[PDB]
Amino acid sequence: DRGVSTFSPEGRLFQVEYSLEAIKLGSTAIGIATKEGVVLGVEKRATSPLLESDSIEKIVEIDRHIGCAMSGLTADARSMIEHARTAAVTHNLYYDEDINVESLTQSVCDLALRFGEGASGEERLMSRPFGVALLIAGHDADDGYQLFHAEPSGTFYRYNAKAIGSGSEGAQAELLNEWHSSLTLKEAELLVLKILKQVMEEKLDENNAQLSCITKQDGFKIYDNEKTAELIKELKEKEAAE
Amino acid sequence: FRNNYDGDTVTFSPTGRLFQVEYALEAIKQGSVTVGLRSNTHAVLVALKRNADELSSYQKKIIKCDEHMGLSLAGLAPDARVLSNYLRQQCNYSSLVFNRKLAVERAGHLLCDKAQKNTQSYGGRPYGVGLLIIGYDKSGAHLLEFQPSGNVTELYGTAIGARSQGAKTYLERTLDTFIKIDGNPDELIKAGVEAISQSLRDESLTVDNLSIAIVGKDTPFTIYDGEAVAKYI
Amino acid sequence: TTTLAFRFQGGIIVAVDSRATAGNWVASQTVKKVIEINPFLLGTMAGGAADCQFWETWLGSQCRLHELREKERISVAAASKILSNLVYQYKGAGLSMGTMICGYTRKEGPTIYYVDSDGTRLKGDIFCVGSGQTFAYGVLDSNYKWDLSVEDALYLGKRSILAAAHRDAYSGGSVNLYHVTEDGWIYHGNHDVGELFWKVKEEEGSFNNVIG
Amino acid sequence: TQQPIVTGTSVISMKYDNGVIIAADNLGSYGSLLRFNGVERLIPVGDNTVVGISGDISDMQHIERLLKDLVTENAYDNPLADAEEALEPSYIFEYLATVMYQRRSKMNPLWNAIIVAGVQSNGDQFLRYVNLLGVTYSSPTLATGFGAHMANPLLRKVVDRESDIPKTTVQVAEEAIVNAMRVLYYRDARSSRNFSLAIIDKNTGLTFKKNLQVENMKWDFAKDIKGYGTQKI
Amino acid sequence: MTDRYSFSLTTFSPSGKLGQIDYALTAVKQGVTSLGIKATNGVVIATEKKSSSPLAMSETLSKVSLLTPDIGAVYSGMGPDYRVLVDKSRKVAHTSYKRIYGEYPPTKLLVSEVAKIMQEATQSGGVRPFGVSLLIAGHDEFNGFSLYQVDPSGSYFPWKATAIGKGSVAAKTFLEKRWNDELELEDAIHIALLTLKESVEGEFNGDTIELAIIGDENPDLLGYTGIPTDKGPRFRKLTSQEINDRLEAL
Amino acid sequence: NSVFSPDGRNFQVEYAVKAVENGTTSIGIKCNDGVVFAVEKLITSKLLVPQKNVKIQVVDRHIGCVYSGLIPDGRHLVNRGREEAASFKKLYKTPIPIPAFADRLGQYVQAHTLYNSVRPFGVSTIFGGVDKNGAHLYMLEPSGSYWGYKGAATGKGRQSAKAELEKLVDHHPEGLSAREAVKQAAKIIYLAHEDNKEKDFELEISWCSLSETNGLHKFVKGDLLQEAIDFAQKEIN
Amino acid sequence: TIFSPEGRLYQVEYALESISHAGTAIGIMASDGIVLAAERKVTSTLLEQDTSTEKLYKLNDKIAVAVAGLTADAEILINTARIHAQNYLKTYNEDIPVEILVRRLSDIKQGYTQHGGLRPFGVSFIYAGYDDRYGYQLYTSNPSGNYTGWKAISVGANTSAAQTLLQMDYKDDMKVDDAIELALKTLSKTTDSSALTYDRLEFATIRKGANDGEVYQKIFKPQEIKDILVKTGIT
Amino acid sequence: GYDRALSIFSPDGHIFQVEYALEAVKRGTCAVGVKGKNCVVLGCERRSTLKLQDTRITPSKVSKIDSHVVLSFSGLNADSRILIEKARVEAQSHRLTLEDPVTVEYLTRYVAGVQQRYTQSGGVRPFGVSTLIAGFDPRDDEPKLYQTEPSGIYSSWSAQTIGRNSKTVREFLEKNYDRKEPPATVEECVKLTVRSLLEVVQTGAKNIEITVVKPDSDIVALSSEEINQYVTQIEQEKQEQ
Ligand SMILES: Cc1ccccc1CCC(=O)N[C@H](C(=O)N[C@@H](CCc1ccccc1)C(=O)NCc1ccccc1Cl)[C@@H](C)O
Ligand SMILES: [Mg+2]
Ligand SMILES: [Mg+2]
Repeated sequence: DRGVSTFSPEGRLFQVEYSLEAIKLGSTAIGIATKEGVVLGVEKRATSPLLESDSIEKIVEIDRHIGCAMSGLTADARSMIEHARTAAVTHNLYYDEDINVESLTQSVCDLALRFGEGASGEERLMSRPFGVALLIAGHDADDGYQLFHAEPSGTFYRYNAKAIGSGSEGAQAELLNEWHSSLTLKEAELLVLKILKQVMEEKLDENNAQLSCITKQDGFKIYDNEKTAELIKELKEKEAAE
Repeated sequence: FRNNYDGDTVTFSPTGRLFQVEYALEAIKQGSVTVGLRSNTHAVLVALKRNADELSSYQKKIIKCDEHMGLSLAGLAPDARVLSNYLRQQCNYSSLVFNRKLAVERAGHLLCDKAQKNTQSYGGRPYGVGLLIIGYDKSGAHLLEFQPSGNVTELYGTAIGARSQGAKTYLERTLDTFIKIDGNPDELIKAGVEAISQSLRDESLTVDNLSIAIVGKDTPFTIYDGEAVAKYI
Repeated sequence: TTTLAFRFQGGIIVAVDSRATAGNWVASQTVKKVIEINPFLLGTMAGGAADCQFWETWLGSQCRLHELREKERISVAAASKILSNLVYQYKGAGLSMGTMICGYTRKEGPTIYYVDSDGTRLKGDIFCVGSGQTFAYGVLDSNYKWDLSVEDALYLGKRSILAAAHRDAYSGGSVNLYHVTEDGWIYHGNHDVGELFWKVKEEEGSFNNVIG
Repeated sequence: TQQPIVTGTSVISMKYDNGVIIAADNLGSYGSLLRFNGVERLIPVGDNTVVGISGDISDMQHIERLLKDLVTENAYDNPLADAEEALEPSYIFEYLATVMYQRRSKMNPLWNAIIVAGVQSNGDQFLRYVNLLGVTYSSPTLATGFGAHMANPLLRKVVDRESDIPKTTVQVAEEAIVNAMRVLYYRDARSSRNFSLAIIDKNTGLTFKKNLQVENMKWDFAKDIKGYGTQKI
Repeated sequence: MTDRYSFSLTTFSPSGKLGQIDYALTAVKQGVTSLGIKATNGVVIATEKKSSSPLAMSETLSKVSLLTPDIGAVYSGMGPDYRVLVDKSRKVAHTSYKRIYGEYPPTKLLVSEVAKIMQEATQSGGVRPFGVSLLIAGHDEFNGFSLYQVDPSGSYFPWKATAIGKGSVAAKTFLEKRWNDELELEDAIHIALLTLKESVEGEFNGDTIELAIIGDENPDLLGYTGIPTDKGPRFRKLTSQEINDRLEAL
Repeated sequence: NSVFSPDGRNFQVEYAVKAVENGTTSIGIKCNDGVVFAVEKLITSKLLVPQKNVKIQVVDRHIGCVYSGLIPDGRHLVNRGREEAASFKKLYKTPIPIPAFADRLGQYVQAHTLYNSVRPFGVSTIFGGVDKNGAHLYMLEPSGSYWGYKGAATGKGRQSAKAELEKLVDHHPEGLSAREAVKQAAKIIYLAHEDNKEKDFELEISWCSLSETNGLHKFVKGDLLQEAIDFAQKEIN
Repeated sequence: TIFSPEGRLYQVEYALESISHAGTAIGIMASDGIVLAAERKVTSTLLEQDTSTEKLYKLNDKIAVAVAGLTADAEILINTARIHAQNYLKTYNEDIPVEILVRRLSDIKQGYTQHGGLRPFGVSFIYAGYDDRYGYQLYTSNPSGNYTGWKAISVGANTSAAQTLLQMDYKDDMKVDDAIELALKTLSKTTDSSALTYDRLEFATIRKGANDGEVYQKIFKPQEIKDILVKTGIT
Repeated sequence: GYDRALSIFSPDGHIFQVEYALEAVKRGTCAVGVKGKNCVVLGCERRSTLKLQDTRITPSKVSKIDSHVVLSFSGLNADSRILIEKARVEAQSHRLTLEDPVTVEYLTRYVAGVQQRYTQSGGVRPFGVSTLIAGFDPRDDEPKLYQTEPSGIYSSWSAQTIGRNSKTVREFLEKNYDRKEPPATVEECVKLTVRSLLEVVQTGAKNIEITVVKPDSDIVALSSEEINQYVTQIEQEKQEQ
């Protein structure tokens, strides 16, 4: 244990790789982009039955047109959300418009880079990389509905669908089979609920899993517990008939 | 000899080697292939974009620096962002202060000097990205190769990244032919797509796979992706 | 400039003129002296146009940030205090602003705060602000009653700005009208003093120092 | 805060068909003391540019050193420093205009009025003005201080608009400059009889003429002037 | 350019030892003997001038130093560490005291300031403790005569008599046998000389020994007359000849 | 770096010298009114553009620098030398004397052998020019050590280069012109390349001469270069 | 300043370890006063007793500390504590309440425990003070920055043995004279030396101004310790 | 001056220093909090080892952050004071700028951020502390209880416990706490809180301390005598079968 920004002989950054391991230990979060909106769903994973589950905030609003789901060391995500919200509001202040989803993501990934000490060139005010990944969903006029995966490595990919957290290997293979360009928002809602149901230890209900979407018309919405419950019914009845 | 001598960039090995730098060099070889080449009138970047998944975007390898200059990346992508932003600033400063387009050669020297400082400072790491820089300035077409050791060399053609040794040998073989593709953008690009093919254990190069860029005598630096590259496959 | 806001039985009336000046030169007759911060929050502008525009636009940003952070609309008390506190940091540097923050929340009811560049911040039911303030006050105060109908209270606001637009060289153009309720800001139109004056004279029989 | 001490008076200039002409006298004034007599206020930069400076002479000497350092700096790691990447008039100008504007913005101006004269590498005439406020403008004729009031009207009788430039020879232009210098010597109490003149031609290159003198002066009519009204003898 | 040891180099060991302070004290132990004896009307500090070469000129290197007109110091351990400590001690007497109260610090407080300077070298990042122990002898109006020891850790103790360095245990023993509270200064000087002879290998004379006293005021050393309340330094370095004079009836 | 070995050595600096030895060979020759600098440029591939990866660097107007080892470390040193030469000229008006400049670089290179947070430079630098009192040529090692030279060489071909240089000093004790010294530099680089005959090379020459360049640093190009190449090709066979 | 896999602070533990070798210091709180007694670290006949204070320090007119650990570390902290008391006096025109002073000092120690890579202060304090809110108070602070209040307490060597003896003989309705006795008896029983004589002790009280209505700190001169040592029957 | 990284990632993905900070909490005295229908009760154990303490003056574990919000903790006592001070400052600052006292969630979110920050800053170690924050939002009657840990994670709980043997008392609370029938009033809420401690304390004289929080800034400590009567009735009732 010598340095925090040391390369291995293979040419990988040690600490960056290990932070990616921390994300694998987190709750599952799934996002699906359609032409009618982008759905974001998460596993809540209460550590005890006395935990009040609705105090678990793994889906957060960034701006009316941008929301995000988190997985990993979730406390690390606060300052990332704060930066995202500031960047979006600041952009609207400077430019009388909504920030592009891609631009917002690039901003959050710039912030992710600022670990180390100073790095002979600029300045760094963080001792370690973030231990958390983000799924960033939104709409803008140029590129429509968008899903990005923001990693503590400072890279980000656009996805048609994406799973992060402890169940991500199984969920991603599932998403590979189920996703098609013609999906409705209702079909996406059901798929997220289905694939979470598969990978979760506990039995999925309206208290241990949470749903949200972002549509151009209504913006970013976190579905309340009554609405998801009714969508769970609909999934139970759909699968049981096949 | 490799044991206690690779903990930082501030230590020489008993051979006189800097292992952290050599390890950073190793991240370039891990990168997806990109090719650069030029004639007297134009310079072309060709890059094989890589996806994480079949559900994912293919990540960009080409960055515009000014109207007359841009680069392609192989290695750590966030490092390319840091270095291209610096280059965009140097390009900008030159225009604003001197009303002068930055010479591609000077861009090379500035990148070199920047990389160097990170091969000698405790607490920092070297850059882990290779870059190919094309541009058209007051002395015509130019291609550069940047290694994060700080070595920058001017070349008629080159390739960096995984399996790039094929493309390089190809270009070395075709030298006398492509150097003379003057006044013909489409032929020069064709020869670039030709070159990147000698670096495929991968497959067929698709419309999602391929990224091309051009700059030249009467062409600003321009990036082609998606449907706009189909006519070269 | 003339701006006013008053509280009555049925909420808040906000009314402003639309004249911009530089010295004696009339710069514009169609300027927006109300900023809609959110569906329940309004700001009025008097003094330096830039100072007002810039900082009340900024205020909107800070208010939106509160919504995201706390998952709730910002109180009128707190929105005004943000602007009050910023302006107080700048004290003596020459900022020039006379401002009212008007709106509704569940906890507060309809609320008006006056905030100026001296750093003064006051809660109250009736404020007139700007070079035309005294003229607006004259008409408003002598016809104000708590129990005014919505239609009457809107008219009193309208009539008070017209009064100031008439007498104050630095007011004029048009009246912009707003009503603030439970669900609250509703726009009640732009009213060009060109037509409004003659109309009001005709229908009301007032303005008798005027010929024709 | 700051005030000029030792000063130089007009710098006058015009475009002719193939280049530019610029002149300034050799005086360094100290208020109303004609203190220094061998002052060169024309500064060649390379062989395509002359910079003419009026105002505070200490600031002029500072600007000389900036110009010389700029030639040094441009030659660094630049194999084309005496060809394609030689300093252009427009580069030198933009640089100075940047310095002038920054210095005025910091409330610490360079107390000067400057004319950059020369020929671009494409053969185009370059003539531009910048002063202590960072104000810049270009014209077929340019002059500073008294020259603005007295030389311009004479020079504008020759080149009144853009289209007059192809019509104007070195001989005609120089004749007009030399004459305007005489007029300035008649009416400017801070002027000198000795001046330098430089021509920058697209075919001839740079001709720098030192130790020129106002000749052909009319003074004979002075003898007939008696008293200030009524006096007859 | 920049320090990469912004942490303490003196740290606690599992058993509670502060290693670097212990090791500094070992360096003091190998040092040439120095000592101090307090009398009723004076203090004497003494030490041996162990010369590095006979080509060297031992008068150009004083181990006994004036700190204020009424305060002197001697040491055992690393000479160069002493030299710089004396500079800082002289300076701190002025900056922290004389420039404030227009008079020189009393002995205990100056000792207190020196101790602080040594303590800091024990806690600050990137430094080793000082490799010295000081004996500081002084006078001041309200505390009379005093003698202090200061160690690498920053500890100080008031002594009637003590010794430090090489043969310190035997010398402390010889001093317990000889000291009493009725000693005049000349008696204390005599004991200082005797105690020092056991610790000294080679020649023992006014050229190889270094001795100074804190006695009464020397108006002849002041440099000026006319202000009656200014009476002169109490610190006095004894000459070679003065030492030899006392070694004859030894 | 800041670490002395039990017998007074600095292993890190000794290791830095190894990076230098691994470098391309470069030389300098002091003639009767100036100095000449030559360097071996390895042609890795036909793709390298000829004449277009210039190694020799100018400092101010009257100084040339060449180095072997880690090329970027050399550029870093030349940047510093340029700041150092500008600072001198700004205050003292006169262009920096070559010995003055030598010490500037020396002190800078030496500073990088004082601190644990820094590595020594991985270059040796041969530099010089003409000043108020004649020609001067210098060589500067990773330790900061530097002396004046009659002739100097560094890098892989150093031993054979030094042998050739030593012969010239014996056969011409009475000075030796700038025009000859250029020819002879091309020769010595060609002879030094013998080691690396597996890969092809390119020759770069610069000179600063009182009579031939008017005391300014100037790259040898065109016919003068070709004449020097022909001489070296001739005398190798 | 880093954590062990056990969740312990190495350097803090080792500082605490170092303190358990320092001379024992005892504090006892009675209804009409406080007692502070401490054992000097084995010395010499030649130590100047009359001008020596290695263990007992005055913080202001109403507060004192007994030290166990490095004296030089303690002087650093004492000096800042003295300054802190005067700042409070200047700000409020009232003497600093004892807890407020103790908390601040304990916070300074805590800091070294959490940031900066410096070693902790190898010091434990017993604070003996009076104010008009809690009357007589006794507190303790160690290198961790933790602090606690006590009716009777010891620090340094043999704290375990001294603590048991105090637990045995202590009673709430004690007078100061009874507390003087208890402290000296306890030190006598826990000493690692032949006899507890005057030359090996520092002793102090905080009473009621001899006869006034005020509070008085008596720091015992050597002679007085010798006298009080005979009175209690240890000669 | 010193900002070297001490909190870093392990090969398996954990931050060792944060994990070891949790260990420091594990060994600290137990603390518990349960919420009634119209109150929240906070209980803490005091160790047996030393009982010659002055209870008038010794810092207690329950601290008022503002007049409507309390904080208790388990772990390093000295570390807790830093968090309590910053939280108190933030409380006044919030009253100053928003003209309203903090909500319990706001105060918790703030304390948790401070904790988080000390896990990603050079030259600082994480807080060896976990906290229970409880009270009532201004003009609200719905009781609030939150838990924070060294990582900076926070959440709300009907009832929760931290410190040594918290596993046992959590197990007790999981069995005895009914969500649809929460302790109807103060008395039965206090009783359940004392019962849960009695699983771990083993004489529990003045060894148990209690604080009750009610709506509108009504916060009171309980005395020895008042606690005694609870412990007495508990073991007397729970004997017959
Ligand atoms: C402050 C400054 C610095 C440098 C140069 C100029 C200036 C002042 C520029 C000005 O006077 N602008 C006018 C202005 O603010 N006018 C004021 C009245 C004059 C004044 C009063 C007090 C301070 C400064 C200026 C106005 O119309 N104000 C009404 C108004 C109009 C539009 C939006 C908001 C508001 Cl409040 C605009 C309209 O061009
Ligand atoms: Mg009007
Ligand atoms: Mg050599």
